[PDB]
Amino acid sequence: GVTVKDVNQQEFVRALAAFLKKSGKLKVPEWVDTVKLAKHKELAPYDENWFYTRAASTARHLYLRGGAGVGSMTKIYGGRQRNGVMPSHFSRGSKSVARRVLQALEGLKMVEKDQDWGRKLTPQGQRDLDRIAGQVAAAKK
Amino acid sequence: TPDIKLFGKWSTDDVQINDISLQDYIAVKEKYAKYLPHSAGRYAAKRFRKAQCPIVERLTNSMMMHGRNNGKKLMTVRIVKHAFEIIHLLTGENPLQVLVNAIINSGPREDSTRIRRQAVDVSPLRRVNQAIWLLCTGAREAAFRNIKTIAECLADELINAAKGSSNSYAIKKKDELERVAKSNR
Amino acid sequence: GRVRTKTVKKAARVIIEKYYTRLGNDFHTNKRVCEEIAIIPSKKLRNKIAGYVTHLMKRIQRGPVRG
Amino acid sequence: HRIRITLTSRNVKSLEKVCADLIRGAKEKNLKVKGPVRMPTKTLRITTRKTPCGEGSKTWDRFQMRIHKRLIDLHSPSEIVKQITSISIEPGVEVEVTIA
Amino acid sequence: RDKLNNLVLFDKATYDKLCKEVPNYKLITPAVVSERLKIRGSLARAALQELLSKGLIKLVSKHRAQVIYTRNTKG
Amino acid sequence: SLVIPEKFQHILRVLNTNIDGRRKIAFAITAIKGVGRRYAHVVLRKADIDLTKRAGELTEDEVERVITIMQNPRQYKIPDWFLNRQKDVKDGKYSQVLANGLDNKLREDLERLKKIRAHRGLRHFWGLRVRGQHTKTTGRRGRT
Amino acid sequence: GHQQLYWSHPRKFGQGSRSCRVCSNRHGLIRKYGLNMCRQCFRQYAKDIGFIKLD
Amino acid sequence: RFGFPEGSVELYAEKVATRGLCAIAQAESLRYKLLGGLAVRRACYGVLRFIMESGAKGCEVVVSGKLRGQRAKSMKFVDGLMIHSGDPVNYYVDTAVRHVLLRQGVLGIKVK
Amino acid sequence: MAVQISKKRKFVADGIFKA
Amino acid sequence: GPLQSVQVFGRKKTATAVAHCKRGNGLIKVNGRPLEMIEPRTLQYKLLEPVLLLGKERFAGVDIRVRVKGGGHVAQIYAIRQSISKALVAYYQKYVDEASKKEIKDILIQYDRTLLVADPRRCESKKFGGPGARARYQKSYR
RNA sequence: ACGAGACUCUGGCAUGCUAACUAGUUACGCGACCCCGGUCGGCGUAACUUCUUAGAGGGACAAGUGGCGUUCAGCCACCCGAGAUUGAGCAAUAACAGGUCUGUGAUGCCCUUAGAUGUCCGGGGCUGCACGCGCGCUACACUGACUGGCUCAGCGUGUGCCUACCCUACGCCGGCAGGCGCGGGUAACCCGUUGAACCCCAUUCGUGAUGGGGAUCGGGGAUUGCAAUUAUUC
Repeated sequence: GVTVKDVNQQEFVRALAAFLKKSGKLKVPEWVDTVKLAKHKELAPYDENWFYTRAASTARHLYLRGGAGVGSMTKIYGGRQRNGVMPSHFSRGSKSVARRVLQALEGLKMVEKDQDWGRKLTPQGQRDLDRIAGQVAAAKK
Repeated sequence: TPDIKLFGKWSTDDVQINDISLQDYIAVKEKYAKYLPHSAGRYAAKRFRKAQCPIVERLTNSMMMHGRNNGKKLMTVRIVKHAFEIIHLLTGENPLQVLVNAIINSGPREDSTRIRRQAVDVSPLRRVNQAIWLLCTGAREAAFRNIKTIAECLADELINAAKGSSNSYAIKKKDELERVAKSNR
Repeated sequence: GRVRTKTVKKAARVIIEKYYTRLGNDFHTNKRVCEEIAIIPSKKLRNKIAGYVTHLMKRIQRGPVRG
Repeated sequence: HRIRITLTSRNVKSLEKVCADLIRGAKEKNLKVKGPVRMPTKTLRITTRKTPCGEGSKTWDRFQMRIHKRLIDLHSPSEIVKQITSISIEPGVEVEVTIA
Repeated sequence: RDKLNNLVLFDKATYDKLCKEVPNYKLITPAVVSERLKIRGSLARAALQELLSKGLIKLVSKHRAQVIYTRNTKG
Repeated sequence: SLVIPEKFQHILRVLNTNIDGRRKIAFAITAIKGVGRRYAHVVLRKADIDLTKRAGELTEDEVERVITIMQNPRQYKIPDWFLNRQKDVKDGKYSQVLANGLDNKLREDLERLKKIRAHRGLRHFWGLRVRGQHTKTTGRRGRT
Repeated sequence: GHQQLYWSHPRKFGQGSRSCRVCSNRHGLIRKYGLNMCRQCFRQYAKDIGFIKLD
Repeated sequence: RFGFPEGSVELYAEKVATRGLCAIAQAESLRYKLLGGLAVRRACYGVLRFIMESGAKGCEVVVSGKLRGQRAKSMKFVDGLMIHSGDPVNYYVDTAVRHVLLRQGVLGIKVK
Repeated sequence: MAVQISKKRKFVADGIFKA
Repeated sequence: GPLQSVQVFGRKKTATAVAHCKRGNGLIKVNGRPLEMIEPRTLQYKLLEPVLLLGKERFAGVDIRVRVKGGGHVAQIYAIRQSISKALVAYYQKYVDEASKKEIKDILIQYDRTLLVADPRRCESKKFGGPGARARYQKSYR
């Protein structure tokens, strides 16, 4: 018996990407082709279906720490505001690209809202995170 | 495994120091065999404390240089590891032998001081310090504006220095620093 | 870097002049001797004085001292 | 009855003298009093250029102002605190008391 | 002055060289294969995912900064 | 496959611009004055165009879908906020503008600002820094 | 009229409204903790307020 | 001015016990000798004598400004024992700095 | 207090008063 | 029987980490995850040294929980490295013989003093007229 | 005797002490999920104070041993040890025609004051540009750039007198910038477990002024203000 924490986290994002490739009931937005992920990026992501990469990755930030709302999931998805010729600083993600993940994951009962705000993780979601964690535990033998 | 300490996976024993003179100041075979290059620190508290550093850590430290790389030891622990792959996957010998045989042949036996400038034979530690500098110089130089990567250049220098080919940058400097020193003695 | 100032050495050479009998080679006693036989406002200065007391006590037991 | 002496001093030893008198006074009436809690000290920081003008070597002051906060939880009626805390004031400490 | 113009896709002779002479070496790194055979560094990485699934190379170390392959073992 | 294919295209001429097809299509499109590294992506995204492939392998009829997505943003579904000449002053259309077109739109900015005699315009003629920079120390090699 | 243009520049912000509470000059002010005091005056009364140079 | 309700405030005044050692008490004492018209040598030695008679460790009376002539002189008057540096200066040396308006210039009075 | 100033600023508004 | 709780903190910077030793099996975890998948992955063998030097025989009746907060990445690797080392010295002191305690202490000293004894080094304070502690701004002449 | 030092503050250290529903812990119970047995910053109350916090103290003194030295002052390597040179603050006599009259309702003197050098109101200016220097930022790449994923800080600050102006969790609209409704915090009580970057992990890139470099300039979307053209900034 294993959980996501006993599993390598860096490969685990793809195990839950494939879980939401197989479901296909997320309703991905339409700007997803034309968008820049954060105000501090230069190019569009390499992966054609980057939404499934992070919609996976969002739940396993909501798993480890419960109640990370819009503002929290723009910090953990923060990088470098590379300001060209001026010094580079910290920049957050985008409110649109992170909320439409949190709205897409609320439908299929994996995330859930709580009093004093913030998306927690529903009793059901902890299963479909750990059942694929057992698959990676079998893949590494 | 408390019987032998596998530097990542590499043999500490069966590493022969050929030069009797550098034998103390090149110190990894006994009581210095640690699994990473990366130790805590405390090899710049006193004068000859630098001598009792595991020599791959010295080689790892002398890499993180030319500004942008300063204090990126995690990044260059990996460089020297991926270079030891290249040495064994060519030479067939343990790269710690190929390191030690480079360090013996990289550091110059004399340097020209200024008391025309005078000739003087250098300290054994002066060789070790100038060995690790001169082969981390050529490794950095050749890899610059190049398709060839660091560890390919870091493991070209470590192999070519032990060979004594005068293809390694480290050997040209050693052979010419003594060429200058022989001229003005 | 560690040279005793005249303030430490004068306090030392007067304590060993007066309270010689209580003193000896052991630091940690003649550290605590100074708590009874002086009013010293610093802990760091107490140890400096008591330290050079022990250094003079190993000298006095061997032969005569200048001061 | 959840009475709470918020002791906030600019000094250190005047706060020790106050909070020691708020224990040595409380014990003989036989009321259970929690030990004086230490809240993490808040240091103010104003770095000024020393110079009235801007000419010389660019030297700076480092004006600290350490502030210390304590609390003392009391299991006592609302009247007993008015009797003890009025006795033996000293101007360093700001002796504030919360009801609930 | 001197402008090295490498191959983005394989000349017929160069894939005939790459599918013959590359496993005959003692190292297969995507920077030596690029430098020697006059091909591209990215292309020399793409060549060795295909020759991985042929079973004619040997995956010793793989990192983002540096992947190393070698000849197939003697036995 | 990875071998040099038949009908491989080294030297292309896509919208009066010499392109070397040895480059990737992601960045071989950029050679035309008015399409950048950023705009080149979302054009190739509007059709199922495998973007690991270089600009020599690509089909002689496929390049016409590539251009039409650029020439019509609104109809092939590229938004308002992603275009280089949004709300033009004269004709008032939201067009992505290319090679000699971008010379022509940036001509009508200069000739407008000349005739109206605006302070912003007067500096373009004088050959100065116009976005309100300091010139006291910077811009030396440009003027003698 | 006169009184309708005598002080008819908004003083709701800017460094030209807020001033040293000793000097009535508008340069090098300590707005931190509402000292609202020119750096030269703060230094004059650094001791009296409770500030001290220990470090 | 300080926005206090009526009756909250009550002002009092006690005489300074051994007032010789309070510096700004001896600074004002010097401030009105020079503004009254006593000689600068006579005035300051008068203060310096009074605070050694007060049984102090030391003192330092610096008078800076136009002393008998256009050019600015300094007249430092030092006797007894004076510490300058370290932490103890914060609680061993009472330091006054005051001004005075002579009719030709401002004299700065530094009692320590 | 109606404005309810912070303890950081309590020792500054009172410090200024003493000065 | 009762508990055998042994809580030991380890520091190699502002990074502190507390290793809790009890009776159990050899399940040594750090904020829940064991010592295999704690990034960064370059310094793997640094965390295995108290397991490499002493073996799993000393980690037989010892199950370790390490809660880590403060500092950076490579500080925290050395913060947890020290805790699980000293906790194995501490658990093998309170409840058992002192001869095997000294035995197990002596092996870790003769590897590295860092395994037990912390380094007191912290970031030396910045001074005005320079970017860092011991560095000044470029001086202009002529 | 002053200065130096000592001193005060700060870095290190106490599994001893005094202590904590505004700081945690190991528990205990309960709840989810995992296949007899784990994870959990999900919910709470018996013992605590290792961790955290700040109180009194405690310790380190060339004190230990061995070289060196008139055998003195000391110095050197090692031993034990949390430390065997943590930093800062303060700072002598005598001064300088050093800087400040543009910090002051510190001020002497001259100059001014209804035809203003006071004053306050709109515009312009300090930015202006053939040029010379100073401090800097960003870079010239493959020890790299891009795109994902990951994993960790510590100083601090925050709704104010006059004085409007605070940091802001959470929830929707929107590519960004933001816009708008809901609650906390005058603070170890809320932001916040400050998910900080470098770095780490995997892609894509290939010696090419190249996916290095972002100067330059056109186009539109917002914000702050009574107002931004001489782009406030984004």
